[PDB]
Amino acid sequence: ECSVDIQGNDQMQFNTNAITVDKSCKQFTVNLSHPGNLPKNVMGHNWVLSTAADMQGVVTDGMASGLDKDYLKPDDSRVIAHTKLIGSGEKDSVTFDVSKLKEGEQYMFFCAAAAHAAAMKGTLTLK
Ligand SMILES: [Cu+2]
Repeated sequence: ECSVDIQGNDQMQFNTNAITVDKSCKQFTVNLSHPGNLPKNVMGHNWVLSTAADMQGVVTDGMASGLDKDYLKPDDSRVIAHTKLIGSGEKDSVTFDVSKLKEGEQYMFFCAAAAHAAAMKGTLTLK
């Protein structure tokens, strides 16, 4: 299996803080869903992948871009993979090539929604 299921909920939480990608997968899929009640503008989430090196920069410029851009600088080359921003009752999936991921590199996933990254983040690692 070359996928993971992850939820972002109304208490500003992902349901994992460490994802592992089997390094023999050609592609890997992240299936994000929102089990809450709150509207997208107040507790909307996305799942965003970057290097540890780029995480805060992505989060900072993302907050500048704001809700109307899904809290991501458009065409940000630092974002390896991301889902759409989703609100209550919604789900989005993103697939990327495992060849984008390098050995000897540190990757972090996080929600880019304003202020959410502090709580909503973890590591992604090939194994
Ligand atoms: Cu969020």
